[PDB]
Amino acid sequence: PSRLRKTRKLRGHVSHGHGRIGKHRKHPGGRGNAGGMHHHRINFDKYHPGYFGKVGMRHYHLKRNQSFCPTVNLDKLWTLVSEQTRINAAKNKTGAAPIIDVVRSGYYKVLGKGKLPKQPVIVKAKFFSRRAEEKIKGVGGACVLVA
Amino acid sequence: APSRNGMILKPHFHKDWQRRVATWFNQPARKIRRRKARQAKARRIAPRPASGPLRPVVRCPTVRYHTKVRAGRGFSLEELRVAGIHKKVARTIGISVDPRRRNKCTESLQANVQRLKEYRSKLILFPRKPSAPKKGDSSAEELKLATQLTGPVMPIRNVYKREKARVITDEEKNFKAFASLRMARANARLFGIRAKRAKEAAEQDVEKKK
RNA sequence: GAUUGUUCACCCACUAAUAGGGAACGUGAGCUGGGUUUAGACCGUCGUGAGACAGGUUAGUUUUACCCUACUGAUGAUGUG
RNA sequence: CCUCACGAUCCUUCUGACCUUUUGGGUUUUAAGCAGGAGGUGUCAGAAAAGUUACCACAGGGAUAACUGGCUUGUGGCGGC
RNA sequence: CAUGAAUGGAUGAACGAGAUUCCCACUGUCCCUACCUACUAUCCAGCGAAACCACAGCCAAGGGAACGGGCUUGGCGGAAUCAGCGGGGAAAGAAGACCCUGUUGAGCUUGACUCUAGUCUGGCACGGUGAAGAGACAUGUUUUUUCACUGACCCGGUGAGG
RNA sequence: ACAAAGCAUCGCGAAGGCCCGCGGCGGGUGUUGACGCGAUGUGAUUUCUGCCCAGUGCUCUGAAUGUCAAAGUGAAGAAAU
RNA sequence: CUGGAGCGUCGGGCCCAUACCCGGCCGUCGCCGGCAGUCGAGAGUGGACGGGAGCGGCGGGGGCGGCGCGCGCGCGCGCCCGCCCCCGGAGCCCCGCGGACGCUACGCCGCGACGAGUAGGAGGGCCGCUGCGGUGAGCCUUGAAGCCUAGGGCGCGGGCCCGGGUGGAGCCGCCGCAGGUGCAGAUCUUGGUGGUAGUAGCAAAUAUUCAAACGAGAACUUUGAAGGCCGAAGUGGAGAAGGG
RNA sequence: CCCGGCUCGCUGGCGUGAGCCGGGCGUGGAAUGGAGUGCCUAGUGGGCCACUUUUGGUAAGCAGAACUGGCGCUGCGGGAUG
RNA sequence: GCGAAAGACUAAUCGAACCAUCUAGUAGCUGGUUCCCUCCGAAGUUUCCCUCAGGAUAGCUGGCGCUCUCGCACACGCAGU
RNA sequence: UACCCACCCGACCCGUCUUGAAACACGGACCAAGGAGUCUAACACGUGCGCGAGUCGGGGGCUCGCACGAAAGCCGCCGUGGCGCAAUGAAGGUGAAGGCCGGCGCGCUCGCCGGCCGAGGUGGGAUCCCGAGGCCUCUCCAGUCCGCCGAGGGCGCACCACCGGCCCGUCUCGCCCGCCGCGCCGGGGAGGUGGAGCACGAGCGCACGUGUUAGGACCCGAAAGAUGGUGAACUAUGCCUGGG
RNA sequence: CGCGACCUCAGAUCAGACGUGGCGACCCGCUGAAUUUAAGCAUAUUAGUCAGCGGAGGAGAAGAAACUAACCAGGAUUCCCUCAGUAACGGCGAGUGAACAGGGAAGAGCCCAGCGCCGAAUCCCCGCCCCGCGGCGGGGCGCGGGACAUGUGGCGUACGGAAGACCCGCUCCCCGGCGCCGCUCGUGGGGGGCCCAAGUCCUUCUGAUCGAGGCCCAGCCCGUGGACGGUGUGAGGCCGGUAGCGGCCCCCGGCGCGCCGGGCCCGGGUCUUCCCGGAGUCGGGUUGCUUGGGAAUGCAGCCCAAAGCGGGUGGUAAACUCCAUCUAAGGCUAAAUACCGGCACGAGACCGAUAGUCAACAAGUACCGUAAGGGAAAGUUGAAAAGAACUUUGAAGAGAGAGUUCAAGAGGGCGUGAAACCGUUAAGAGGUAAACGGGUGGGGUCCGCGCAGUCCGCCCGGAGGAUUCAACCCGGCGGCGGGUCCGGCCGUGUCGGCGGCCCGGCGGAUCUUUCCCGCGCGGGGGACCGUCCCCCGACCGGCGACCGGCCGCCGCCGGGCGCAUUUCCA
Ligand SMILES: [Mg+2]
Ligand SMILES: [Mg+2]
Ligand SMILES: [Mg+2]
Ligand SMILES: [Mg+2]
Ligand SMILES: [Mg+2]
Ligand SMILES: [Mg+2]
Ligand SMILES: [Mg+2]
Ligand SMILES: [Mg+2]
Ligand SMILES: [Mg+2]
Ligand SMILES: [Mg+2]
Ligand SMILES: [Mg+2]
Ligand SMILES: [Mg+2]
Ligand SMILES: [Mg+2]
Ligand SMILES: [Mg+2]
Ligand SMILES: [Mg+2]
Ligand SMILES: [Mg+2]
Ligand SMILES: [Mg+2]
Ligand SMILES: [Mg+2]
Ligand SMILES: [Mg+2]
Ligand SMILES: [Mg+2]
Ligand SMILES: [Mg+2]
Ligand SMILES: [Mg+2]
Ligand SMILES: [Mg+2]
Ligand SMILES: [Mg+2]
Ligand SMILES: [Mg+2]
Ligand SMILES: [Mg+2]
Ligand SMILES: [Mg+2]
Ligand SMILES: [Mg+2]
Ligand SMILES: [Mg+2]
Ligand SMILES: [Mg+2]
Ligand SMILES: [Mg+2]
Ligand SMILES: [Mg+2]
Ligand SMILES: [Mg+2]
Ligand SMILES: [Mg+2]
Ligand SMILES: [Mg+2]
Ligand SMILES: [Mg+2]
Ligand SMILES: [Mg+2]
Ligand SMILES: [Mg+2]
Ligand SMILES: [Mg+2]
Ligand SMILES: [Mg+2]
Ligand SMILES: [Mg+2]
Ligand SMILES: [Mg+2]
Ligand SMILES: [Mg+2]
Ligand SMILES: [Mg+2]
Ligand SMILES: [Mg+2]
Ligand SMILES: [Mg+2]
Ligand SMILES: [Mg+2]
Ligand SMILES: [Mg+2]
Ligand SMILES: [Mg+2]
Ligand SMILES: [Mg+2]
Ligand SMILES: [Mg+2]
Ligand SMILES: [Mg+2]
Ligand SMILES: [Mg+2]
Ligand SMILES: [Mg+2]
Ligand SMILES: [Mg+2]
Ligand SMILES: [Mg+2]
Ligand SMILES: [Mg+2]
Ligand SMILES: [Mg+2]
Ligand SMILES: [Mg+2]
Ligand SMILES: [Mg+2]
Ligand SMILES: [Mg+2]
Ligand SMILES: [Mg+2]
Ligand SMILES: [Mg+2]
Ligand SMILES: [Mg+2]
Ligand SMILES: [Mg+2]
Repeated sequence: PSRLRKTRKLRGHVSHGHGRIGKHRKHPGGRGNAGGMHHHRINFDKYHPGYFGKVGMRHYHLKRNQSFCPTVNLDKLWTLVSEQTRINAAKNKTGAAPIIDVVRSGYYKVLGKGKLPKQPVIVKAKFFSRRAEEKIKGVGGACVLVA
Repeated sequence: APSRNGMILKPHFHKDWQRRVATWFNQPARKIRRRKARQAKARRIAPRPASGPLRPVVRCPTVRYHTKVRAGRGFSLEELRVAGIHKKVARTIGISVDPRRRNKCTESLQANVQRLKEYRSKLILFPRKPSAPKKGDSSAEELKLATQLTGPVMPIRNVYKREKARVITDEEKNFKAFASLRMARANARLFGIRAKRAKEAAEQDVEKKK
């Protein structure tokens, strides 16, 4: 609101928080992101390094749907499925191992972060990591692919 | 004139946003303009599914989106000769006909056929005249209803089937699922080059012979 | 006084002397406007040219005081019944 | 023998890897990357650039001149030992 | 320094509100001023405006944005005014016309950079008919030189008259 | 100063000079024809008009072995080439 | 101004700043501040509760002393034994049984310390303007806003509050929310008003005078008379365009 | 500081050297005052003057540095005025 | 456009009219910028700049903060010494 | 305190640009009224509130002639997605996990197999816990309760410094390979370095302050440029028709 | 040297139609800058924007793929969210800068040409009648015209269609009238007209009340009505109105039965024969503009210019080569969708007459410029003109009385009525221009007082005078506090009941299709865990959550107590 502004406290205050030596003139520097090479250089070079120039390779027309691929970490599969499906098993005595469609919860790829609880699993996913492989194997249980 | 850490910002107001600004103080009166259509259309077509005709189960395209399903435009043609519904009749019976779908699989064909088979069965064909003959459903199955279907006819919900826990045979537990991806992605990589060498090596067996 | 826009000079002449200076380089609502120094023009030179030239030359609008002051005069003024 | 003796982006070329992309697949050209070198900005942190205006204009400027004034006194003039 | 031949050179009768110079006559141009008249100003009746103004308005010197009205010390000051006057208020008029700078212009110029209308030439297109004849390649193709023709195309005249 | 009359060059025989227009088979000179039209230069009369084609222009039935696009034709290739 | 009010070197004595001291008062910062109901002033514990006993004790340093002592333990009373008793009452400087008047817990209180300011920041504004949601059994024809006041006051001050008159219709206080929000300035915009000032000025064509009329009123109108001018290339007599 | 012990692919006749574990040991010249560290960020980026040092200049109220001190930015007694 | 030629004139306008719109044109440049009190409180210094009337970043400032110490008989640190 | 007056001391006219203004710099006769940091988008930090590995917001829907309403309520919407929940590589793509123990492979600081523990350590680290010893308590001893002091020792967040580790890129080096297939296939090591990485999380939504831009842009303030139109009533020329 | 068909082409004030201007927000073609931006600058941007120009309608355009895609696929348009400020473009810089997928609003599809089939099955214009006539139409009847064989009708159009054979089942739409029946959502469709509660009750203010108390429940009445405006001040009640499936009367709208006149023999499914795409078009070369499209996204001119298992596309040129996906060269269309112009309304954190639009009024008015164009100022008496009759002074303007008014110190530019500014009355001052700061002093106007300001408040002592008590009990009532948690009710933590569990639900990708219903899936039921309820029993916080008794204390009321008490007064 208007009421809670400095401009209220700057009346009778001649130059208006803006200096009477060098006034508030219109557009001293330039207009917007202007003088990046020349003379505003010191910002752009010290504060946004790697702005000026090309790099890399075009992929031109590009569509993200083509390369949609979310990630999950082992870390939290023992979320995706209702926690009761874990409490059931860890127990049960038959080596059930519940199935986890990392598909069905919304992730085109599973990755090996974190601990995994000592508990056999069947993870059906798309693009598994290596480490995700190893951890699941080394716990017990398996890595099934989906198309 | 930037000062000490921000972003760059290419705000695009160098043109003339000012003239062509649409504010939206229609929004709520529009909400209501709309209400009165939804409303009126229903009272006009009294017994008829308010939402609109029956529309097919259909799979979303691009790779990310795969696992979803939709109300499609309309049921295919191939689909109908199968359900035994004439395409020009369907259009009068509140059955939505796209006639522009390449049907590729028996899975999504019969899935989508079952919707028509379902529809027939729970459809009260309200007869041409009052004193009318065949195919119109009887004065009992007629009195019972005046019922507009509020909401989308036979709504398409993305439903999955649970897989019970298993035993994990020592065979699922051997498959190195990472390795086999890398294999896959290299055989698909080089399938073509590899084929040029069979084509050259088959050339050398004839070129050594001559 | 002759010359000279001239300051500056030089000469004739007189005398007693023909000293030197200042006052916003005393003094444009005092003048004049001769020279500078607009716009028009002309020759010299330079410039390829537009054009340049303390290189010459001729024509080129010179405001306003009634206001306070100073001054010059003019009435007057409180005081002395 | 030490202290100078050279140079971004974008652009161009040459080289390097059985490199990556060239995209609905595949093979060859071709093109784009990636990583090193060269072309070069002499205003050297890097504008692709001739004049004139006394026919002139606007923002400004006592931060920039031409008078007046201050200081200074080289020079000038004047005067001592 | 630094003229000069149609960037014309040299002359010159007449003419020039064109620039100089000298002489006679004349003359309040001057010595050096003087007087007279008309209209004013002036005074009155009537009618009555403007420009400008921070506050204002006597001076010396000091200092002081290095020439102040203010202030310091001095000098001093009697109400309200009239005609004059141009010494002062760097008076007014009029964000200096002189000069510098601006990545502010305009007008003009050319050997500036970048372009343009226009024109010259080549190609392609409407864009054909016939005729000769030649070379080049090859052992038909191409290049086509030249000369006609009139159907497009073009120009000529009339009231489309042989 | 300009013009001026006088002197002087220069292009032009109309599918033209010069010229306009945005465009047409558009228009002015032109109700014209070189004693005319267009383009310049100097500036009455008298006397004269000196040398220089080394620059830049202009121009010339001039060689264009200098180069030079498009298209055109030649070739390799599998095609962009 | 002159054995000086001159100049050297020196005394005492005195004079004065927003400087220092003490005090007064108003700011701010800090105090690991106190103060949301409690003992206690270089604080150096307090309390059960037992067994045993009593004038014991804790029979330690010119330390000058700090940690132990001379207002009591035990005692007066009930009579060697009991007690050593209850604040709804000890009578209270300590009170722990319950707590300011004070405690808007962003209130109030004591210490100290400190408070030159352009640009700028920041904070604080029961400083100010207009709008709305709340709220003030707000105010008001028994007189609102504005306006006016050499009417009493208050704040440091933005302003605020009170005294009267006039005015004639509406207005304000708090808690919130909302602004086109507070002027001396911009050769700022518009409207008004001064000084100048009763000032400049009513100067181009030689020219008026008398009498009467009319009239409230006559230099200015009209009539007469007289003097004058334009002076037929006109101030004479008719037209165009324009004017209407 | 001082003891004990381990590790090494470096270094070397052995040790060094470095790294670690484990133990042993306190006010280390004066004076002053509570220390540490992270964001946002305005104005500013024409300055001027003095002692002393000092460069141009002859000299300047001239031009340009050092060092410090002022004014700007901030009055007051004094410095008659500034 | 028109100029016997002088940048003459195009309806008080000419180195090239007036009217409306684009139009809040742009401006490193003039001017101004509106209520109280309290506290802290500069710089005209750094490197790059088509930079010298301006910017860029060095500083200095405020605010916002936080980590802790302990003046609660029982402190380490820092420093124009 | 205010009005007039009186005195004594003080005393230059504000605003502004300015190294320096009373300026012999500029604005400013006086007065009323108007008048200049605004809105939006985007960032960024600071802060307020909701929920929290989520959280939202629309746009849509369902519920109104609105009086209040163009409100409020509600929706597997609620997530179709943004933001976050992971980076790194130009790209194909890979992707944050280590310790330990035993066993097996010659522990060859190489490979594999079973178990245990799970985000490695050091130094600082508010600091919570333990605490030897005091320090009283009417006597000598006994002793449970109760606090104060407390040398010394333990856990140690947050944060800071360091040492370790893991993902990706790139390099170097060098080992063993699996074998739906053949390796110009895929795969595994050691060391170093680049990374806006992981190493037991902090975002999301919504407020508000500040700031920075984009925006007319704090207001005022040009010489120009462009697009379209109107004019020869003046004058310049040409022509037509009149007059002297 | 004739007449006659046709083809081309004229003329008709021929018969009948129609086109042209305007409006112009929104709509469509094109054209088209420069300020501006880049700290210059031309590249770029402003920006395909303004002007210019052209064109439409109640909306405009587009639209039934030569699309999307790379999926396990979708499926006309437009719009909103979203992608996403992203892919790329750029002195790769200022800027620029889209798209594909999903969700949602809405959602409808269709028609030509050709190939062919069918005695042109067609079409147009006349004349006579029958109905119909305020959007000119049906019905019939006419050797009444004419187009059309260079081609008019039906089917048909690619999603297949035609034609055949036999497989199946069986017959209602359309239009011109002409009636009639149900007025057919704001909660009786549109419009108009007409209509529907309750005080001027008392008293009292006031010029006038609409104001203030009161008035059988905040008073009386009404209240599906208390919005608002009017009404000589603030009024639910006076009046218009308001509310109110309130009423009635016209008209208009739309939909339902009958009659009639006309039109129409219109299905569905199987096996075969054949039949197919729109040319100077695609494409290419080029140039020009555009976007973002790119070694060419779009559009252009010119040049070259196709094919039929082809063509386009399948987003860095190209050859080969493999795969996908449409089908151009013909065409229409609601709906959402846009709306600073119009008509007609509704509202506001708005402005409130130097603001608000230039304009509250003779506003696009007065006036200016020749003209394009420019373009103002200016609201208010009171409630009622009741707006000064009449006497008088004054030539008249003006006054003095008087009169009207609640008020003329509201007088026809009139509410209020500031400051500068000027008008005069009173006081005081006045040679250093005024004006200012500090300090006093004198005087005034006012303001407090005092005709003693002796300021109050306790307590006490004394002396006067007067009511009922206080202290005490007893009856009652009401508090408070205490506890026995005594008894009960309440809830916290624990335990027991496995008791709600099916008479307790909801959540969970938990589990069983041993179940049931409907089509392996969906719905339903049944098992499981996590959650939330009953029974009772036990412990404990026994909690502001009470409620009952017992207690202890306080207060009030009523009794007692008559006076060394306990009050009042001086
Ligand atoms: Mg300030
Ligand atoms: Mg300023
Ligand atoms: Mg729908
Ligand atoms: Mg002389
Ligand atoms: Mg002079
Ligand atoms: Mg003069
Ligand atoms: Mg003079
Ligand atoms: Mg002269
Ligand atoms: Mg001249
Ligand atoms: Mg000459
Ligand atoms: Mg020359
Ligand atoms: Mg050597
Ligand atoms: Mg490709
Ligand atoms: Mg391909
Ligand atoms: Mg000249
Ligand atoms: Mg100067
Ligand atoms: Mg100066
Ligand atoms: Mg001088
Ligand atoms: Mg002067
Ligand atoms: Mg510059
Ligand atoms: Mg220029
Ligand atoms: Mg050139
Ligand atoms: Mg010549
Ligand atoms: Mg010659
Ligand atoms: Mg020559
Ligand atoms: Mg201060
Ligand atoms: Mg407002
Ligand atoms: Mg104001
Ligand atoms: Mg005469
Ligand atoms: Mg006449
Ligand atoms: Mg500056
Ligand atoms: Mg200097
Ligand atoms: Mg000239
Ligand atoms: Mg300046
Ligand atoms: Mg001066
Ligand atoms: Mg100035
Ligand atoms: Mg995003
Ligand atoms: Mg320009
Ligand atoms: Mg039209
Ligand atoms: Mg600029
Ligand atoms: Mg620029
Ligand atoms: Mg420019
Ligand atoms: Mg451009
Ligand atoms: Mg563009
Ligand atoms: Mg663009
Ligand atoms: Mg336009
Ligand atoms: Mg689409
Ligand atoms: Mg009412
Ligand atoms: Mg009313
Ligand atoms: Mg009524
Ligand atoms: Mg095409
Ligand atoms: Mg473009
Ligand atoms: Mg089409
Ligand atoms: Mg269409
Ligand atoms: Mg349409
Ligand atoms: Mg007005
Ligand atoms: Mg107005
Ligand atoms: Mg008025
Ligand atoms: Mg008024
Ligand atoms: Mg009145
Ligand atoms: Mg009145
Ligand atoms: Mg009124
Ligand atoms: Mg009045
Ligand atoms: Mg007065
Ligand atoms: Mg008097």
